[PDB]
Amino acid sequence: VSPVIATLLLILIAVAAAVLLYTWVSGLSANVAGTQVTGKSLTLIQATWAR
Amino acid sequence: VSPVIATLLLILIAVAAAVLLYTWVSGLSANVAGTQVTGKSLTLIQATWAR
Repeated sequence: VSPVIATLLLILIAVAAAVLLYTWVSGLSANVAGTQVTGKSLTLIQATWAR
Repeated sequence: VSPVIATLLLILIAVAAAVLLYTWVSGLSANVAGTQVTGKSLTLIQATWAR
């Protein structure tokens, strides 16, 4: 009755690993920060200097 | 359990190559020299000659 018991334990193992892959994949996603785009250059109201 | 292990190694591979594309693209940019525009023609103060 060896084959019958062997097959059962193998089925359970592969199911558990697949579900674990899902959690890891989805957690991996939506895990990217990125950047902001600086606005257009600031208009120059004045440039001057003093002592 | 073949599919489960196969998929994992494939995910990692594609992620690594994408990040490498980014470094190469950004390094490629801002890598253009260009030119200067020579000023307006120089005014002629004098034209002359001697022996």
